[PDB]
Amino acid sequence: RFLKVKNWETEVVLTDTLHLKSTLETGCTEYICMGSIMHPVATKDQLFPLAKEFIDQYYSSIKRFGSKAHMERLEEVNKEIDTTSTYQLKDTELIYGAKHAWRNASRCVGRIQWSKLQVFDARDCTTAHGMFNYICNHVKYATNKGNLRSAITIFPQRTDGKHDFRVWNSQLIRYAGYKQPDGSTLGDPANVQFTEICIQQGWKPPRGRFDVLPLLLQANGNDPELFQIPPELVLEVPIRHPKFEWFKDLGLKWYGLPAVSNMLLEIGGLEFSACPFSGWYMGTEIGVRDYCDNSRYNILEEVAKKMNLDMRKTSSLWKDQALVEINIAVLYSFQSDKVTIVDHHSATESFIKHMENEYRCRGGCPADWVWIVPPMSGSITPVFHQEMLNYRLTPSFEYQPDPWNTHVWK
Amino acid sequence: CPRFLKVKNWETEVVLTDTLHLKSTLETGCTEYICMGSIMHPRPEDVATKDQLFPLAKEFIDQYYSSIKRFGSKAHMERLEEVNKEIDTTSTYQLKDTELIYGAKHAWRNASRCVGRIQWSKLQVFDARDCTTAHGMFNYICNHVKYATNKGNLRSAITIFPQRTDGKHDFRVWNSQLIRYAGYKQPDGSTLGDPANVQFTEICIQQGWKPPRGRFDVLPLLLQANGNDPELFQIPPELVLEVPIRHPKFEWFKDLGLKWYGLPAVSNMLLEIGGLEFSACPFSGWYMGTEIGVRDYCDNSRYNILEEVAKKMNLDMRKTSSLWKDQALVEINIAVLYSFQSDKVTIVDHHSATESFIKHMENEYRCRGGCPADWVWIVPPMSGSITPVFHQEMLNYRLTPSFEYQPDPWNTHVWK
Ligand code: HEM
Ligand code: HEM
Ligand SMILES: Cc1cc(N)nc2cc(-c3ccc(OCC4CC4)c(CN)c3)ccc12
Ligand SMILES: Cc1cc(N)nc2cc(-c3ccc(OCC4CC4)c(CN)c3)ccc12
Ligand SMILES: C[C@H](O)[C@H](O)[C@H]1CNc2nc(N)[nH]c(=O)c2N1
Ligand SMILES: C[C@H](O)[C@H](O)[C@H]1CNc2nc(N)[nH]c(=O)c2N1
Ligand SMILES: [Zn+2]
Repeated sequence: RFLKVKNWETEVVLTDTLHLKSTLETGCTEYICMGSIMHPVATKDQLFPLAKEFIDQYYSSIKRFGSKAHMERLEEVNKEIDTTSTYQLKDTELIYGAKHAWRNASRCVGRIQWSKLQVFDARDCTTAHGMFNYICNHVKYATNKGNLRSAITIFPQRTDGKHDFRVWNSQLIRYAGYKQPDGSTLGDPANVQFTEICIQQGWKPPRGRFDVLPLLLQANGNDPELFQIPPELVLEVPIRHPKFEWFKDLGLKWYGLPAVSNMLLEIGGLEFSACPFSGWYMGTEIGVRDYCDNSRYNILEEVAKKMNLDMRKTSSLWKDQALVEINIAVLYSFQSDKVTIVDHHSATESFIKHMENEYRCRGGCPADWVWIVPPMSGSITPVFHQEMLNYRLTPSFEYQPDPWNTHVWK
Repeated sequence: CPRFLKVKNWETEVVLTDTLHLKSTLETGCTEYICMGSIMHPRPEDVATKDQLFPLAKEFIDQYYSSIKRFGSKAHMERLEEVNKEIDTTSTYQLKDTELIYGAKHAWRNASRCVGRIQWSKLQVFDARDCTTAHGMFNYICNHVKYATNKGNLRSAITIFPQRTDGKHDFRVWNSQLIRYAGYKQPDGSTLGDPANVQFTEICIQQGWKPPRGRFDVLPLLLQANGNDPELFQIPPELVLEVPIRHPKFEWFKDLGLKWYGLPAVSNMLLEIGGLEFSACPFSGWYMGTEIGVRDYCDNSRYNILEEVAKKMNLDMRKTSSLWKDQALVEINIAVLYSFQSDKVTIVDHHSATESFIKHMENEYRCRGGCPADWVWIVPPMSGSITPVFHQEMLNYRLTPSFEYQPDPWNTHVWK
C-alpha cells in the first residue's frame, strides 16, 4: 500500500511508494517499534540474486533496462559468481553504488548532496602502507584548504572474512583520550579505549588535550599498523566566541574534516569493510555532542561558569544557555576560518527540500526522525514536524563489529 | 516474538531487559520492513459485539485480580462470571469503582508518549458515570478544575463520564483541552490569539459564543451528553489560574503582555478499559515548561514570538548561523519557568522531568518487566541531547488500558 507522510507545519502531504522496494528488515514488528534502538560472509547461493537485484537497479537507473549491455552484464556476473565465489563491480557500478548508499542512509540529514560524492577506487590496495597512502590522498582531496568536498575511498571487498581490510579508527581524524590516574579523562573521552590500543601497539602519546590519533590500518587480515597523518594535512579550527573574548582562553579547537571510517559498505551482495567517507560538519555534531555529552568533553559547566550563570538549580536552564553559546562559537570559528560547516537550521531546511525532491523523482525518502532531528532546538527546525518513514534500501552503509573483537592476532 | 528484549542507555551503559512487551495488545503501525515511529497517528454505529467484548473483558479482569494478588480467587471467578452474564444479557458491562480506578491509572501508566508517568499511581479519579446532561458535565468539570488547580499546588486528576453504548449516545467534550485560548482568523490572513484553536473557536462562535476577540480569551466548554447536540458553558474565571510571563533579567519581557494558564487538561482523548470506551475522560496534570515555552510560544503555527523576543534582545536575525532563534527560545523558556515558580504554580523543567522519567523507567523495568516509551515524544523539543532520555533506548508498544485518539466530534456528530 501507498503511505502518506504529513508535515504538520506546512500541511504538505507526500506519498511513499519507494518503501515497497525494500527487502532488509528494520527490527520493528506490528506490535513493537524499535525506532530508537541504535542497532536492532556470503555464498554463491545467496550472492547472485543480490547481484541481479543491483545490476537491474543500475541499468534501470541509466535508462537501459533489458538492454544488450544489461543482459550481457547479468550473464557476465553469473559466470563469475560460479567460477570465483564472488564478482567484481565495474567502476561505473562502484560509483553508482557508493552514491546510492549515501542516498539511502536514513539517518543522514546531509543527503541533499548525495550525488556530489568523489569516489576513490582503492580496490587494488594490498598493504597497510598502501591504505595509508590512499587515506592521505583522501584527507588532502576532501579537505581542499577548507572548501571541503565529500569523498569516499573504497578498499578491497571481503573475501572469506579472514582477509578483511579494516580501518581500526572510528574516524580518520579524532583526538586521543587519556584515562587519568585520578579517575577522570584528559583529551576526548569517546576514544579512551582506542587510544589505549594505540599505546599498546607502540604509539607514543603526547598526552595533550588535542592529540590527533594515529591511523591504525589493517590490510588483507594482517595485524594493523600505525601511521601518523602528516600534520599539514589536518585542518583545525581554534574555537572562539564572537562576543565572549574569554572563550578563546578555554584553549579549545576541533578538526575540520569529519570522516567516518568504521562502517561497512554493501553493494550487490559485496561487502566493503574499509570505506572511509567524509563530508563536512553540521555544527551541533561538535558543539552539542562532542563537547557537552556527559561521556565526552563535558565543557558545559565551565562555559556557564565564565558566563556567571546561576548553576544551583536546573530550572535556570544554565545548561541550555551555555549549549547555545558553545554552538554559536563553533559556527563562528569555522566560518571565520572559511572552513565548510552547516548550521542545524540550514541543514534541516535543506533536508526538507531534499525530501520533496526524492518523493517527486524517486517515490520516497527513507529517513530516521530520531537521528534526523538535531540534538538541540529540535522543534524550531522544520524536520521536527515532518513525518518520516524509515525503511532499509540497498546499497547501504551498515555497522560492523569493532575489529579488536574479531581479529586473530599473530 | 522473542521473549526478552534489551534496551541500552548509551551514556551510563545500563542495560535493561523487557518482558512486558509480550502483553502488547494493539498494533504500532510498524511492520518488519517499515518503521512508522514518527507518524503522529498510525464508524459511529460500530461498537464492540458480544463476541469481541468477552475476551477483552476477561483479559482486563484477569489483569486486575492479578494486580491485587487475588488471581484465581473466588472473588475473581465470581467477577468473571458476573461480567460474562452482563455481556450476555445486555451486550455490555459496568466496571466496579475499584476497576475503574485501576484502569484509569494504568491507562496513564501505559501511555508511551507521557514523560510524566512517575506520578501515575497518584491520580485522583472522579467517577462521573451517573452524569446525564451537559449541565451535569459542566458541574463535574468545574469541580475537576478547582480540585486539580488547588490554588497552584496542582494535583493530577481524571473525570470519567459514561461509556459508549450504541455509539449514538456518546458523551464528548468538544474542547481539546478544558482550558485553551481562542484563536481568531482575521480578514487579512493574520491570527489573533492562539492559531492552534482557530477551528474550534469558529465552531464555538457558530454555536452562539460571543467572543471577546483578545489575545488570551479562555474558550467556553462545548459539552455533549448522551449523544445530544453540544451546549456552551463559560468556565467561572476565578477557577482559571493564569501566570503572566516575566523574565528574571529582562525587564522588557513583561511588556510582551504574555500569560498562560496553569492547568493542562486534555479532554479529547478516549479511555479504553476492558473493551469499554469512555469517550469523555478529561485528565490533567501540570506542565513541563517546554510545552509552553517551546511549543505554545515558539512554534510557527502557534504564538510565534521568537522574532519579537529576538528583536528586544538585539540579536542579528539576518543569518541563521548566529543561532538567534536558539538564543531566544532559551530565554522564553527561562521566563516561563521563572513566572510559574514565582507565583507558586507547579511546573517542571525538562531536565528534572526527563531525569525522573529515567528513574521511573528503570523502576518499571525492575518491578513490571518493562515500560513502553515513545522516544520521539519523550525527548523534549529543545536541548534534547543534554537530557538523559536522548541516549536512552526505548521500546514502544501498546498496552491496555490505554488512552486513544478519536475523531473530532464535529466530524461525526449527527445533529438533532
Ligand atoms: C556532506 C555533508 C554531510 C553532512 C552535513 C552530514 C550530516 C550528518 C549528521 C549530522 C549525521 C548524524 C551524525 C550524528 O549525530 O552522530 C549523519 C549521519 C550519517 N551520514 Fe551524513 N553528513 C554528510 C555527508 C555524508 C557522506 C558524504 C556520507 C557517505 C558517503 C554520509 C553518510 C552518513 C551515514 C551512513 C550516517 C548515519 C550512520 C548510521 O547509520 O549510523 N554522510 N550525517
Ligand atoms: C503530572 C504531570 C504530567 C506531565 C509533566 C506530563 C507530561 C507530558 C508531556 C510533556 C507530554 C507530551 C505533550 C506534547 O508534547 O504535546 C505528555 C503526553 C501525554 N500525557 Fe502526560 N503529563 C502529566 C500528566 C499526565 C496525566 C495525569 C495523564 C493521564 C492520566 C497523562 C497522559 C498523557 C498522554 C495520554 C499523553 C500523550 C497522548 C498522545 O498523544 O498519545 N499525562 N505528557
Ligand atoms: C560523512 C559525515 C559527515 C558528518 N558531518 N557527520 C557524519 C556523522 C556520521 C556518524 C555515523 C554514526 C555515528 O555513530 C553511531 C553511534 C554514535 C555511535 C556517528 C557518531 N560520531 C556519526 C557519519 C558520517 C558523517
Ligand atoms: C495530562 C497532561 C499534562 C501535561 N503537562 N501535558 C499533557 C499533554 C498531552 C497531550 C497529548 C497529545 C497531544 O497532541 C496530540 C496530537 C499532537 C496533536 C498534545 C498536544 N497538545 C498534548 C496530554 C496530557 C497532558
Ligand atoms: C512529525 C513528528 O512525529 C511530530 O512533530 C511529533 C514529533 N514529536 C513530538 N513530541 C512531543 N512531545 N510532542 C509533539 O507534538 C511531537 N510532535
Ligand atoms: C538512544 C538513541 O537512539 C541514541 O542516543 C541516538 C538518538 N538520536 C541520535 N541522533 C543523532 N543525530 N545522533 C546520535 O548519536 C543519536 N543518538
Ligand atoms: Zn518502528
